[PDB]
This record gives sequence, C-alpha cells and structure tokens, in this order.
Amino acid sequence: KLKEAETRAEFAERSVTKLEKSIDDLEDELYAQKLKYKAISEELDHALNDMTSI
Amino acid sequence: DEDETTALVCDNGSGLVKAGFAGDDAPRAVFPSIVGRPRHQGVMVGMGQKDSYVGDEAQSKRGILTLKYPIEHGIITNWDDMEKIWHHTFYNELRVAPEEHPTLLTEAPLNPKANREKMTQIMFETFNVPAMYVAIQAVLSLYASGRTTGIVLDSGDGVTHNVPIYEGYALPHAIMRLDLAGRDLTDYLMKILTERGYSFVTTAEREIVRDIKEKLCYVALDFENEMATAASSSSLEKSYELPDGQVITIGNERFRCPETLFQPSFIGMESAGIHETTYNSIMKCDIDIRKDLYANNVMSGGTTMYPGIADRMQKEITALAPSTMKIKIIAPPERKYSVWIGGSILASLSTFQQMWITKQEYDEAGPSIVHRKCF
Amino acid sequence: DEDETTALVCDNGSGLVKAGFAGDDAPRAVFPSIVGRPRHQGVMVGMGQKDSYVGDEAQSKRGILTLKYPIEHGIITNWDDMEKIWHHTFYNELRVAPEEHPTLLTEAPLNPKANREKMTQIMFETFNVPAMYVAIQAVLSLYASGRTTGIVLDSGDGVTHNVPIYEGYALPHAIMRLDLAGRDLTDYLMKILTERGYSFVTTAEREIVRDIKEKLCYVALDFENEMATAASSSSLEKSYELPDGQVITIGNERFRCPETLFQPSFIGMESAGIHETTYNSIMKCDIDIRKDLYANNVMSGGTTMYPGIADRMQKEITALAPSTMKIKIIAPPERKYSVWIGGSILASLSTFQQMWITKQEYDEAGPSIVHRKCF
Amino acid sequence: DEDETTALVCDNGSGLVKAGFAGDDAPRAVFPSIVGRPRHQGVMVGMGQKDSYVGDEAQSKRGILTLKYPIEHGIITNWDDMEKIWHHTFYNELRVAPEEHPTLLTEAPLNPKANREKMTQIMFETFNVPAMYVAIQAVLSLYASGRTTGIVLDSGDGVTHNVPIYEGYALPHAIMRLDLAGRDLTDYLMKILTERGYSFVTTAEREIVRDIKEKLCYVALDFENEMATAASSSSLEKSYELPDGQVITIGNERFRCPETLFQPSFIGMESAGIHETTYNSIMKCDIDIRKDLYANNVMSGGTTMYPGIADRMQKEITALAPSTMKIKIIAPPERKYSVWIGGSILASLSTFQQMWITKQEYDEAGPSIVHRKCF
Amino acid sequence: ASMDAIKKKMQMLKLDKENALDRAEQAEADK
Ligand SMILES: Nc1ncnc2c1ncn2[C@@H]1O[C@H](COP(=O)(O)OP(=O)(O)O)[C@@H](O)[C@H]1O
Ligand SMILES: Nc1ncnc2c1ncn2[C@@H]1O[C@H](COP(=O)(O)OP(=O)(O)O)[C@@H](O)[C@H]1O
Ligand SMILES: Nc1ncnc2c1ncn2[C@@H]1O[C@H](COP(=O)(O)OP(=O)(O)O)[C@@H](O)[C@H]1O
Repeated sequence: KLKEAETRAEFAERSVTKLEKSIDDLEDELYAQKLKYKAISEELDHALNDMTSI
Repeated sequence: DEDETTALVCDNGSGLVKAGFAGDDAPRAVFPSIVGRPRHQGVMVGMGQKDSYVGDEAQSKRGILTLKYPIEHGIITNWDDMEKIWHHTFYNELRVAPEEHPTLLTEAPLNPKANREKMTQIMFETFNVPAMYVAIQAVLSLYASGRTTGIVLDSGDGVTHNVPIYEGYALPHAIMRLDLAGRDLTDYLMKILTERGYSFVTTAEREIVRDIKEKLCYVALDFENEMATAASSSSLEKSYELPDGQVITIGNERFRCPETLFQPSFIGMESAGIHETTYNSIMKCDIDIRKDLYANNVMSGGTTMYPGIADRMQKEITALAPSTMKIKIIAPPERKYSVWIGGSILASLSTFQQMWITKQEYDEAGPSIVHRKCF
Repeated sequence: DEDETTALVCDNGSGLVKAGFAGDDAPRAVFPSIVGRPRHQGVMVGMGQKDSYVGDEAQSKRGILTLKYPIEHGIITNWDDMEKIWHHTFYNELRVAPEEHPTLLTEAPLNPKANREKMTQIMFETFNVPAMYVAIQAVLSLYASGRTTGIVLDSGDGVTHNVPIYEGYALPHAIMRLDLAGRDLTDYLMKILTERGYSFVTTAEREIVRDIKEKLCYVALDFENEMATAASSSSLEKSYELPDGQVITIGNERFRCPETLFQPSFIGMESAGIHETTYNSIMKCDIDIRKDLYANNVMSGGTTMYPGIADRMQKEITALAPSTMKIKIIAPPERKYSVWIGGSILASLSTFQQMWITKQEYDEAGPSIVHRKCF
Repeated sequence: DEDETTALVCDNGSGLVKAGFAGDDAPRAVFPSIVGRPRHQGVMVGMGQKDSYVGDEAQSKRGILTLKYPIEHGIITNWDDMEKIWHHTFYNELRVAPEEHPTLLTEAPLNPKANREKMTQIMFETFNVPAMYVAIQAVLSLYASGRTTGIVLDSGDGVTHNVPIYEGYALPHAIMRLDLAGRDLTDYLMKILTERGYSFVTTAEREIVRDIKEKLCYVALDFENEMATAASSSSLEKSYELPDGQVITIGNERFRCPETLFQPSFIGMESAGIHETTYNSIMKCDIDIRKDLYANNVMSGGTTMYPGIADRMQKEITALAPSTMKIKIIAPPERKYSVWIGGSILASLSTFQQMWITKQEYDEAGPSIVHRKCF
Repeated sequence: ASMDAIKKKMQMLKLDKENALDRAEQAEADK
C-alpha cells in the first residue's frame, strides 16, 4: 500500500512536476500570448488610431 | 443476487479474463486465461489430482503444472480450454448459468472472423445461452471512458489493434494493427533479466517475470535520459521478491522492457511503436476528423498502467502532431478494466436490446450470423 | 412570433440559403444549401446520429458525412432535400410556419422552368403557403440598392445570370447566362493548390477549399501586374490554417482563383469573363437603354465580396465600354445580401399585394401557374 | 550494350519502374521502385553488406531489409533514393551513361510541380544529362494505344489520373483525378486476408501480398453475383503458395481488392468509383466530344491487368452512357507498359526534337525551366 | 478594431470628391 501510495505520491510528485512544467508553460504561454497578442493587436489598434487617420 | 436475466459480460485475452454481470462497474472475478496441466509422474495415490486445473486453480497448483494459455494474440484457438474457463467463470464465481442469461464476449475488429464465429457458437451450443453479442473492445473502452470520439489504443496482452472512432462511427481504413503486446514485453524482460544473471525459461519463471513487469516496470517520458541514469546508478534500481525468498534487483531493464512498445525492434518487429501507430490512425482519417482525434487519444486495456505512460503518449503524439492542434489523452483509473466496464454499459443499453442474437436466430443461421448481427 | 401575416423571404441557391421575414433589413439566419448523410458504418450503440443533416447541421458533423447540394447551377433537382431545407430555413430558425404566411423565392429568366415550378409547388403542396411569388434576383438587388435600372451581375455559386433591367423592366434577350461560378472557382483553386502540393478531393476537403477561397482570395485591379509581383515574391503570400494543424501557403494562386471570372478558359469555358458578359448584356440593348445600364453596373450575390471585385469590374467594363460616357459600379456593403433585402422590400410593398399567386389560384391552375404569374 | 546515341526512357512510379531506350517497343527491365536498408544487427564480419540496396538488390536481400519507395502517390519526396534508382537503372541495367543521352521521365499533368522540377533538376545536376523532357503519362498512353482521342485511365500504384484528350488536346476541366490506387488495394487486401486468418505486417509480408494480388486478384464482370458464389463456395477459391511453404486460400477477397476501385468506400475514400469518374470525364466534355470519348476508354498502368477490368469498365460505362453510341474499352497487351512504350515513341518523334530541354538552357534558366518547356 | 473611422472618412472624402466631380462634369457639360 506504501509502495502504491508512494507510487501515487511519486506519481503525484511527477504529475505535479509535469504540471509544474505545464503550469509554467501555460504561465509562460499565456504570458507570451498576452504579451505578444494584446501588445501587438492592441498596438495594431493604436496603429488604427493613426492608420485610419488621413 | 441475480433475479433478473441480465446479460453476462466476459472479456477474454491472452493474459486475463475479466468477468461479471451486466449492470456492475467491475468484473466480479478475474480468471487469468489458463488451463494448467501436471508435467510430472505421480508416486503417491489417493492424492486427488486433476487432469487439468482452471483459472486460479492453475496458478495455485502451478509448481508442477505447465501453464497453457488458449488465446494467442487475442485469438481463441484452444476452444476446449475456453469452455473450461467459461464454465468455471460463470458457474463458480459469478454464480450464474449462461443458459438463463444473454452473454457478451469481445474481440479486436480485425481479429480473424473465425474467432467471433466460435465465440457465438460455443455459447449457443455448449452453454445454451438464450442470446449472444460479440463486441468491439475499442468501443467498450470508449463507453467506459465517456467518449464517442478518439483513437483507441488497446495496448494489452495479445495484439494492439489501434482503431479511430468518430461520433460513434468506425473509420476502419485507418486501423493500424501491431503484433506488439504484453506477452512480447514479458519475453523481452526474461531475456534481459538473463543478462543480469537471473535466467527465466520455464512456466514458473515466466509467471515471475510477468509479475515483476506489472509491479516494477515503467516507461517514463525520455528513454535515453532515463537509461543514462539507470545504467549509471543504483538510485534507479528496484528489488523484487522471488517465490523462494531470493531477490532480484532490476535497473534499466525496468524500463527497457516497456520501451518495446515505443521500440518494437527490441523484439524483432519492423515497427515504429504505439505512438506512431496512434498518430497514423489520426493522420489516415479525414481532414475534418483529425482535429477531434488529436484532442482524443483514448487508452484501452493494460500497459496503460505503466508510470509515465499517460504523459508520454500525449507527448509523443504532440511531438508528431502539427502545432495549433490541441492534443489530449484520456487515461482514466478504469484502466486495465475499461473494456469490461464498457461491456456492462453496452449490454445494458436500451438501444442495444435489438443487437442481441437470439438462440432461435442462431439455430436457424448458424455461426456466420455473428457477421450479420454483431459486426 | 410574428404580429402580422408578413411574407417570408428566402434567397436559396446552389450555394447558400438566406432567410428572414419581410420587413426586416437582413435574413435572420443563413444556412448552406446542404443535406448531409453519413458515409460510414456506425460502431457504437446509443450514439444518436441522424440519417440526414440539414444546413449547418450538415457542415458541423461533416467529418464523416458526404455533403450534397439539392440545387446545382441555379436549379433545384432534389426536391426531397429541398423540403427538408425549407422546413429548417423557415420554421426551425424563424419559428414561422408558411401555412399562415406568403413566401417569396428567387431565380432569373434563363433559369429552367422546373426551378420556379418546384419552388412554387413545394411551398403550396407541402407547406400549404397561402401565397407565392418568384422574383428575379436582379429585381431584388436593384430594389435593395435604390435603383430601377442596372445590370445585375450575380456571380453566384453555380451560375452567373447577368440580368439587365431598365426602369423596372426586364430585358431578357440580353441576359448572359455563364457557366462560371463560385463552385468552379473552388474547383480551380484546388487544382492550382494541387500544383503546390495540396490535393483536396473529399467533401471535407472541398468545403475547406471554399473556406480558403472566401477568406484568402482577391481579385485586384490588374492581374498581370499582380502576378508579376506575386509570382516573384513571398511578400504577397498568405497562410491558411487547415483544421488539422497543417498550413497551406497560397501565392499568386490567391488571385488566380477569382481571376477565372476574367479568364473562364481556366475551367474550359468558351468565355472572356463576367465583365464581357456585363458589356454584352448592355450592348444587346438599344442605345437609349445602354447609357443608363453602363452608369449602373450592379454587384449582387456571391463573389462580390472578393477584395477588388467592384473596382476591377468598373475598370474592366470601362475598358470595353465607349469613352466619354461614365461607367460606374453600385456595390454597397449590402452586397450578397441585396437579393434577400430586395425580397423583403418587394414582399412588403403595398402595390405588391396584387402580385402574389394565391393558393386558390395555384390549386386551380397547377404548378405551371408560376410561369403565368411571376414574370 | 545499346548501339545508338538515343534518348533514355524511364517510367519511375510509386510501385515499379520501367526502363529501356527510346526507339524500342519495351523496357529492357522493370525493377521495384525501391531502396532497401538493413533492419538487423550484423554478427559476422567480412560479409560484404551494403548500406543501401537498389531495385532488384533491394528485393533480393529483403529478408533482412526494410524497404521504402521514394514516390508518394505520384510525388517524389525522397529524391536521394530516386538518384539511387536512376543511377542503377541507367548505369548498370540499361548500361548507359546519362551524360551521353537525353532522358525522358514521366508524371500526371496535375501532379504537384515539385515532382517535375526534381526530375528535371536531378538528371541535369547530378547526372549531367545533355537534355530532358518530363512527359505526360496520358499522352504516352495514347501514343502506345494508337489513339489521339480517349479517356486515359492510368489507374496506377499511386494515383488514378483519368483524363479526357480530344484530337490531341487536353480537356482539363473534365479530369476526374482520384486518390484511389494499387497501393491502397494492396493494404486493403492485407486487412481482408487478416480477416481470413492470415496476418501480414512487415515489408516481406507486404511484398508477398502484392505478389498474391498480382497473380490471384480479378475484377469479375458482376461483383454481386461473383460474391454470391465466391463467398458461399470453394469452387471460386484459389490458393497461393507463400515463400515459406505455407498456403493461403482466398475466396471473394480475391475480387474484393480490385472491387475497391469501383467501391472506394472499402478503404474509407469518398468517391464515385473509377467507372463513374470515367463517365463524368466523358460527360463533362462538349456534345461533339463525348461521342469520341465513349468509343475510346484507354488503359495504361497497373490494375488494368486484373482479369475482367477491361470488361467491367466497358459495361459500367455502357450502362450509364446513352444509346446509339458504341462504348468501347481499349485494353491492349501493352497494358501496364503503355506509358513506357509511349515514352519511347515521344522521345523519338521527329516532331518532338525541339521539345527537349538542353543542358545549356537548363543551366541558364534553373529548375523552373521544366514549366517553360515540358508542361 | 474595425477601421470604421475610415469607412466614415472615406465616405466624407467620397462625398467631397463626388461633389467636386459632379462640378467637374457639370463645368465641362455646361460648355
Ligand atoms: N502496471 C502494469 N505494468 C505493465 N503491464 C500492465 C500493467 N497493468 C496492466 N498491464 C498488462 O495488461 C494486461 C491486462 O490488461 P487487458 O488489456 O485488460 O488484457 P486483456 O486482453 O486480458 O483483458 C495484463 O497482462 C498486464 O500484464
Ligand atoms: N468573400 C467571398 N469570396 C468569394 N466568394 C464569396 C464570398 N462571399 C460570398 N461568396 C460566394 O457566394 C456564393 C453564394 O451566392 P448567391 O449569389 O447568394 O447564390 P444565389 O443568389 O444564386 O442564390 C457562394 O459560392 C460563396 O462562395
Ligand atoms: N497482374 C497484375 N494485375 C494488376 N496490376 C498489376 C499486375 N502486374 C503489375 N501490376 C501493377 O503495376 C503497377 C506499376 O506499373 P505502372 O502503372 O506502369 O507504373 P507507373 O505508375 O509509373 O505508370 C503496380 O501497382 C503493380 O502492382
């Protein structure tokens, strides 16, 4: 039960590790997507302020 | 407590037989696909002693028995031994007689048709079952897992079938079947444990290796890096207790065996492994049916219970897959038993009560009826 | 849902179906003219799954469906599938049963008679509509655009009819029916995409190519100059996402698809293009008609939404037309929806209440009545 | 061993490659389009053993090799393996040096451009061929068949082209190109032979099934009547001897494989079938074209060699075709070799000498020259 | 964000030129 619980604990440590990685990947991907997406598309709307001038 | 003619469900592989009645969420008992027979000359008399032992009986008295498994790569060849297993299964543990209940049996979609015809014939002519239904194992995992859509990768004991299903429909042209299974993994491990100084050849020895594999082995996510440290340090070794009190300590063999599923060349097969067969099934499906199979990588059967497998399979498909697509794996605790559970679900559906072959239909048509009524 | 017995209006061709009630400024719902059917054998039981899918249902589950259009090259041939479309089109989304509401449908004078006869017959005999009218789409585009005079170049999905109207009168001898439409533009594009390594054959693949065309392609004003750059530099290439994660990069092929409208020989048609047909419809009319038709070239229907098409047409027509005279195109944002809008305007005019075929007249005369009453 | 400074001809596809010199009526030899590589670890040394094997070498030593072809449904992707095949074919088997001879290679006119560009480029840049000409397979078929007019069904290993030609002109709007071919028929046969109890997985197993198909499979004149008996009685079964002495007996599966060409759904393909696509190529053409195409259904490539294919195709077309017209199949002994033979004819025609790309022109223009001079 | 600012500026300039153009055409038409 211990080896199994340890497997579960280790599983959870690994699953957590995989998710520590995937949370950071999502933290970095959400970050990067926002950082590039609102920063670029919002910038593109700033550019609209100028693009659509004239 | 069976006061209703519920269908019986029995999933029979090269490895284990899972059986129980429809309506439950688990098999009531597991009969490990076996009929055992003594290989020695008797000296004492009045010792009882059977000509053959079945299921758990074969394992309990295995010290002097040769153990024969009736199913090869998911195909029943020793039908007489399956009758012994089914009689024991249904009457001694489930406490039912098939004569009073519909019975559902299972098999891979490309399993030679003779197998589905014999399963139908045996239950109707030997057990007098009032009705029959041979089910697809891939389907049953999808019911158990809550899916109608996905690639079902049945990495069990016999054969890995790999069949894409979309919205409840088969996409059979995209089936990528492999002669890669749990019984090849055991043989590989017997050979690499021999390399370490622990030879395994005979039946008792084969059973030990199978048990070692199930309890000590894993796949992890990166074979070469896992091997680099497993081959360098005792920190990745694990000990196993052999039946006679001896101890075997296993290092990179702990993962080299499971790795065969990703590297079939380990057992002499010209194949790229289960993650590419899973991926190709997605690829071989229509352009508007791939965006759903990528998001639904579905596990079925055993070996799916190796540590690191849920993430390695999602990772390997993701690596093979194009970007933008979302890749996801379904790997529920109903693992190693999802097919049985699906059998219970299917047998019990109101929409399935017309799918059963009745005994009268069988007697009029014969064994070939299974291809007209089941699949 | 309606507080008056307002007529229902629907523009239903070989491409799409636009529907809503008379008096609005837009269709309430838009569906493709598609009835889908499964092309696979079901494997799982209790999955629902329809025998046929209609409109948006057909596209949503298209991964395993074969998708057919009941209307081809401007004409209904599959009347059974049209009954399913009309029910979905007018009742499932608008919640209005035709039984208590007059219905206005569209075509053109060179559209074979069976189209107008089946449109009228189905709504009267299957939906019991109290009244019917079949309109020329050109009439409706001109009402929507605020005109009585002009050429309506409808460049649709299965046919281009190019119908001239002067001061509210049809000029049928000058209609130029051309065997070049959006469905052929889709076919051209998949062949040129094949030249680049992307072959599209199945229904799903066909629907994807139509999506690529609708979002990536353009006409531009000068194809020789556009090609000189597009064929020389990646700066004019655009990526499209296939729904499986693959990316298709399209270059001068991006305008060579719509270029067919100015080069019908690309699909084997003996024609110089839609600006030639616009020119000829005007040319075939007396000169006192022509001056007003040239000054009012009207875009309606499909393909009018390709960037550069309204301006390309004015340039191509003025290049054929006599000098001094002003050549102009009417191409409002109410493009492609102008036919539906005109239907709303016409159906609701007080003077149009005398233009409806009533059910009593229909029952006495039979299906051919539409030929006596519409135009 | 050749006695003239003639052109070389080589019809190198996804299946097999045929080669000889221009001016003959047959290739000198046919080789599989294969480059083989060892799939096993060597134990003995001084055994020779190549890194790669080509054509007959690849098949002869296949027991320990994994075999691959460079052409994917008609498209070259592995240009390095093409180099190995062309080198061996021209240098060792035709016993010529490409540097001293013009070379003609082949491809469908709708084949992706990279294919024609690499064929032209490799022969000029790695072999230094003095001249090149990528030929249209449909042209070559008509020249071998004694026609200028007809529908060319090259139904090969890779793709079925299906193109109408009239008076030497292409009618491209009517090419009903189809992704249904001999390579799919082989994989289909492997799955149905698995259903019968004879599993095939590996390259050797695939080569065996291909050999079974080529000797035992047929189309039949009537699929429904043929299966009614073949699936019910041993009288229509034919055995095949496997190289290891095992015997496989095949019944209706013997025709189900070729039936796939008429019934594409057998491999998950959405298609009308080769006879309906042939019919549509005829029907898509003008009224004064159709009569000549009905009388001239022209065969080339593999699959045209299945017994009953010429006759089932003529029956399927006459059954769809109008009366008065005489519907005829042209299925000469030059079957499967129609393209190679046509290649010899085209390369040698005096009216074709100006069509050759010279090395000097190639070096000045680059690889894109193939689209200026060939097609 | 849609470039509605210039769908609207376009219309304003379109009107300004259409009016100037109407005048160019009239001014020449008047002879
Ligand atoms: N932890 C594990 N490690 C290795 N293999 C496993 C594990 N769990 C299950 N499997 C294998 O899968 C088999 C049981 O799963 P299953 O797919 O249901 O086989 P079956 O066809 O008999 O029903 C056993 O033979 C076992 O060796
Ligand atoms: N952006 C676009 N680019 C290319 N084609 C378009 C676009 N928008 C609409 N169309 C085409 O509109 C067609 C349907 O037009 P429609 O004129 O309303 O048929 P009809 O009037 O004869 O009933 C479809 O083929 C669709 O591809
Ligand atoms: N007896 C046969 N019956 C049916 N097909 C055959 C037979 N013999 C050879 N073939 C097929 O011929 C094909 C190769 O010939 P071919 O079509 O001329 O090459 P290419 O596509 O370059 O034109 C292979 O698919 C092979 O299986």
